[PDB]
Order: sequence, then C-alpha cells, then structure tokens
Amino acid sequence: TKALFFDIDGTLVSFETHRIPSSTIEALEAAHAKGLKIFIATGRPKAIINNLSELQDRNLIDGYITMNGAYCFVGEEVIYKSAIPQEEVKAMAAFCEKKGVPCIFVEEHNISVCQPNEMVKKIFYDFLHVNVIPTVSFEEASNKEVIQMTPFITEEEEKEVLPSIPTCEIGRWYPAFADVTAKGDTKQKGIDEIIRHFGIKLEETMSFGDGGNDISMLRHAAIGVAMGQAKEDVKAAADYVTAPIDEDGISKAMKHFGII
Ligand SMILES: [Mg+2]
Ligand SMILES: [Mg+2]
Repeated sequence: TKALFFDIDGTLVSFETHRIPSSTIEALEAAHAKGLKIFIATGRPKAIINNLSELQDRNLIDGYITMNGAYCFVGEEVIYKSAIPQEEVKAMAAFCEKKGVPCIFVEEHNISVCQPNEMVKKIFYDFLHVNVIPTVSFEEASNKEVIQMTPFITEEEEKEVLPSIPTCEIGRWYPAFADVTAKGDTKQKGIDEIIRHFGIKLEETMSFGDGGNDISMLRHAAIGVAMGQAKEDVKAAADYVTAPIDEDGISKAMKHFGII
C-alpha cells in the first residue's frame, strides 16, 4: 500500500467528541515516516474543512479530495475540478424553492446558502462550528458555475428530484441532506486523479470511510476499510470492517494490514 485515503467526519474526526483520536494521529505519523502518502477524501468543500488542524499542523496530508471528488488539489495546485450541468443546477434550485427547503451552492471561491433554516444553523454552526455561510436567492446562486450543491432533502424527497438531475452523483451519509455533483464525480474519481500525479497504482491504494458517499471509494480502492459504526451497506462495500472510530478503528486497521 502506498496511498491512504481518509474520509473526515466519522473516520478521522469523531462525531461524538469532535476530535481525532490520539491513536489515529500516531498511526498517520507512523505511516507518514514509512513513506505512505496520506490523502483526505471528503464531501466537505475546502472552505469548511475546519477540523483537521492537528494533521495540517503536522503537515501529514499530501493532498486533498474535496466535494466528493469534484475539487482536488495537491499543495497549491488544483489537479481536478468540475462543475454541475447548469440545467441541473437550475432544476435542483427550482425543486428546493418549491419544497421550501435549504440548499447550499458551492463554487470554487464562494459558498452560499439558499433559504437557510434551523437545520442549517444547528448542524453546521452549533454542531460543526462552521463559519456562517452567506445567504443568497435561489436565482442568484443557480446562475454561477456550481461545483457541488447540498440540498437539505430527505431520502424520499430525493426520489422526487432525481428525475430532474438525471446525470448527477448523489452522496449521502446523513438523513437530512445530500451532496450532489456532476456525472462521475465521487471519491473514487478523486482517488484516480490523485494517484496519477504520484505514479501510484490503483492496486497500491487503501481507503477508509463510514458513510454512503464512501461506498464508491471503498469498492474502488485495492483495500477498502469501513469504520465499525458504519451502516451495513457501507460495510458491505468494504474488504475489511475495523472497530468503531472511538475504539481506535483507524490504528487497528492499519496495524491489521501491517502498514505500521
Ligand atoms: Mg463520513
Ligand atoms: Mg475495494
């Protein structure tokens, strides 16, 4: 194994404590010293990655896959970025508008929210301490080149709009919102973009995840690891199920594979 891909929330950072376990930091320091490249693979836009300062201050991250693979970069170099078909951006906007539900629209250098409600303030601010996202109208947000949109819709509502965003990927790990990206843009695409830059082969990758939006990279990586507390469809997509995050699941999996 030469490249490791880690989802953030529920894989590196505990939803319960909001911290990265000490054994995870120790395991990544050991893998780093042995030459393994360590990559983040998150549905979060770079703008709101505010919980990795411990890995970042240790300079342990070699590259970032953000917005579920639609925005990837290594250092200061953007190696891959896509945008959602404008008509599908308009369709989702129209849908959220009709339904009276919030929706975040993320651009390369801007992030906005349309019709924010308590679910938005609670989840992103009170819970994840994310910076207040500026409010804008559905009309304005959907006139920009959007890399990822995050409608706060349930799985049932989702079924309602699928028909109007026919080529988009939808990744969901929570019942209250999903991340929508262009055709083919999932963490699996992010792995491919990243490894090409380092001359690393797919058979030399390992991914770690706990959510629905991790299923494609768990299947795609040579070895996929699901966190012990992930739902069963996430575990079924993996080659190995490790312990829950707060039971040293990352360090245990890495030890089990002989990486450290
Ligand atoms: Mg997660
Ligand atoms: Mg696999």
